[PDB]
Amino acid sequence: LNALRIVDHYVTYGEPTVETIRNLIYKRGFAKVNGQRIPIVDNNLIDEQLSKHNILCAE
Amino acid sequence: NPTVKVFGPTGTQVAELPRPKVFNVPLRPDIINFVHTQLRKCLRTPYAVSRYAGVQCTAHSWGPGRAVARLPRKHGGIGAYANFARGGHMAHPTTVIRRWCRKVNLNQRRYAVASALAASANAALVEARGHRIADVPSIPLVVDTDNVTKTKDALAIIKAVGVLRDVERCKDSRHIRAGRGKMRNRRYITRKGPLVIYNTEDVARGFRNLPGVDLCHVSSIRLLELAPGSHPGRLILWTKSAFASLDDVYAAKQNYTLPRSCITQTDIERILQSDAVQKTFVPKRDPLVIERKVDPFSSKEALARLDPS
Amino acid sequence: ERATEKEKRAALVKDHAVKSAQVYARYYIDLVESEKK
Amino acid sequence: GIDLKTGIKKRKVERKEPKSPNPYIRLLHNAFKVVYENTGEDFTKVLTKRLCLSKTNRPVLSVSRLAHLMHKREDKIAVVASTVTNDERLVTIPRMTICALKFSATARSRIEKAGGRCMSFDELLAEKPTGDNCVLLQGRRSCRAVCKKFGSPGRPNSHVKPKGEHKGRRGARGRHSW
Amino acid sequence: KNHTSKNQNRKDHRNGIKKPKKSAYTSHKGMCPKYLRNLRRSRANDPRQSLR
Amino acid sequence: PTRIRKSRKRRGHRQMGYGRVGGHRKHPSGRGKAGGLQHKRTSFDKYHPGYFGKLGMRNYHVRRNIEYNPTINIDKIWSLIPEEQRDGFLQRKSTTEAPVVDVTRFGFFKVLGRGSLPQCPIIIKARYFSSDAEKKLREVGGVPLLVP
RNA sequence: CCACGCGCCGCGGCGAGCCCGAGGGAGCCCCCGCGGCGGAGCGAGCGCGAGACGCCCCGGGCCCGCCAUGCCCCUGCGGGCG
Repeated sequence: LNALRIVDHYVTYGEPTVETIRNLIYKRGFAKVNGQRIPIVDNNLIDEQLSKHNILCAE
Repeated sequence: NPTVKVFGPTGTQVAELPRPKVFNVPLRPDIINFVHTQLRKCLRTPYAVSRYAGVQCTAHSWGPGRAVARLPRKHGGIGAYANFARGGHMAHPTTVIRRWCRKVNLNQRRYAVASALAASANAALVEARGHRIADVPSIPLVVDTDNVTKTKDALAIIKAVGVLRDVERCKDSRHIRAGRGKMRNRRYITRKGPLVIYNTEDVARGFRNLPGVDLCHVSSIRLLELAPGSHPGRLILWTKSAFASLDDVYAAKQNYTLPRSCITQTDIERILQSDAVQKTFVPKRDPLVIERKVDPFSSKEALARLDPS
Repeated sequence: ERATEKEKRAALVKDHAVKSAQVYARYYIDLVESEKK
Repeated sequence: GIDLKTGIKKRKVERKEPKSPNPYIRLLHNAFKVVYENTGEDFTKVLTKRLCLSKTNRPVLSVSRLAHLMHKREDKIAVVASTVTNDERLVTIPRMTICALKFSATARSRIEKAGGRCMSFDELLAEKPTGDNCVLLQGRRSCRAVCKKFGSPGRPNSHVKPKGEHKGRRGARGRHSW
Repeated sequence: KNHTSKNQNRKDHRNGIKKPKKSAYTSHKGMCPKYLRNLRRSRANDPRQSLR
Repeated sequence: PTRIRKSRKRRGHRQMGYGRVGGHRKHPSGRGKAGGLQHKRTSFDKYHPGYFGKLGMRNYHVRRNIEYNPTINIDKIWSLIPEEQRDGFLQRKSTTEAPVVDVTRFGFFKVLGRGSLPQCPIIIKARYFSSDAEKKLREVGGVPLLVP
């Protein structure tokens, strides 16, 4: 939050609602697998990279 | 160890000779092309322009105030003594002090002629070089040709060992070349045909006027003859004496050991299919599925993959 | 065998999802209710 | 416009293929790469890059250095990516199995007389492609005369010899003579 | 312009701000000779000793 | 080859790699290594220590053959011994008929002791020997002898 | 542009070696063919003169010369050992 205030002129910020998070994760969400932008179209890709963290599915 | 066949003038197998070690030498196109390029430059004749060319006339700059360019001008006012001036010296005149000849180490020159000889014994390289060898019965071709002094005798021997189509490819190929080469005493171009190598036999008179046929002695095998155009693969008609003495010429190099044979692409492929490498090979993890993005909310089937419920 | 593992894993993620989607939905609804109470 | 000039620091040049016109060196590099792709053994990852190296990067390894290096491990097959050379200084060479890109004739005779086997990279691929019972050895890269003169001579902490004859007092006879 | 320091800090931070390298921190340059002789004497005994 | 040279890739570029602000000009910094103590002083200091000045005694004529001092290390003395003879000499050890090497015949006037010598006693003949040469040879059982 | 000299890089041959020098050989691209350069350095010179490690790289340690210094002793402003 101290770093964000230095860059305030360049950015806009706010607390996101769960529906806003869902729409970003579903409609615009793309993974970073092997430094590639891989579209998140299934719960399998999330399981593959985040099963260690217990983030098996999109929910 | 393989033994090559020796054919008679009639074209029938007469006797067998063991294969010389030179043919086993690794085929190095890169070395044969490097040695070919430097040796052909050595044969070059020096050219240059005259030192006095374009500096014989008397020209000094007119200078400023005359409304003319400052280049040196003759008494008439005609531009002179400049690259851009008609009747003027070259900016950098061609000079005879150029190093026309390049240098090759004896080992590298010997390596190139050994590799060119090995390419001659490879049937594929000879056909690829454009020689017609389908009729020829064995590569390398060794013939017990006695002293042939008549072209007609030589033609008969070459018809009976299958080299006739190559001799006719070169006879029917004689044409006036293109360019100013004609005016420069290089008017006609013919194809290159078989190379006769001979030892202790007078075969030169018989094959000398045959078209495209070139002759060489076993003591002085020439690379430019062995690899025409830097391309190795010469159809070589060896006499029985010449082939027999090839292993004696290689001994005559006081301290030269023929390069040691190496694997081929086919050998590398066979090893890559051998059981030992296959046993070492481990199967890879299955790849990732990229799948182009679709709106999840667009259809219930799309939504189900991200949200099953 | 890899295809069999992939089919088995896919079901486990789908099952986790059919349960989590409902568990998490209660958490979001409860959060609104808890602040209100 | 995207800002790709921040935490990103350019690209590096690593030779991924051998510049060697020799057909043999290309044949082995492609083979060792095929083994590396199918089995990612790190011995093969290095060998693939040791065949792509330059002559200067690939220094000579004598049969004297190889004897010292394999002193505790006679059974292991030395794998050298350059030329193995004889050392007339070492009167007796021990039996050793060495695989190289080339062995000098004097070296090859000595290893065979010792009872050791001079292997070749093709032979190594056929017997031990992954590199079992094999040590990847290297000669001293900074042994070249060119490497000794690299640097700025005449700088106080340089400690490097000047390239020419020079033969004068100023700058040479100590820090004060500058 | 007699003098400008503009752009100088952009050039310095383009591929610079580089650390002084290791073996500079543990260099014996400027260390007391008597300490350095003691170090060599101590090192030349048993496991640390590197002579035959 | 002219065809593979970079100059033939600068056609159409005008200055030809020499710069618009300052183009190629005839001898801009002067001819040869001039300005060594003045404007090129920085280069001579940074890369040429000892270029300027006089260092030591001057011999009006050096006798090259008189100052020719070829040298041999104790490690290479046994290589002069041919391989067929070398193995037999080494195996038999021997002091009654030890191998005898005259390094002067092989072209070396002084023996030095860079490496190590095999245990076989060997008689070495030279015009001069180092201190280590004598010590290592004597320890092996060999004799350092002078040669006329 | 070419010649020549220097620096660096890549590649080919060979390897503690390497080398179409001039030349010679009935001999043209073939064969034979010295210096030189490298393999030892350092010191004004007199002169003296390297092993201890070490995949590599670097750093340390040690050894050689130059420069001191302390002992010991031979064949002695000489040798050795620090």
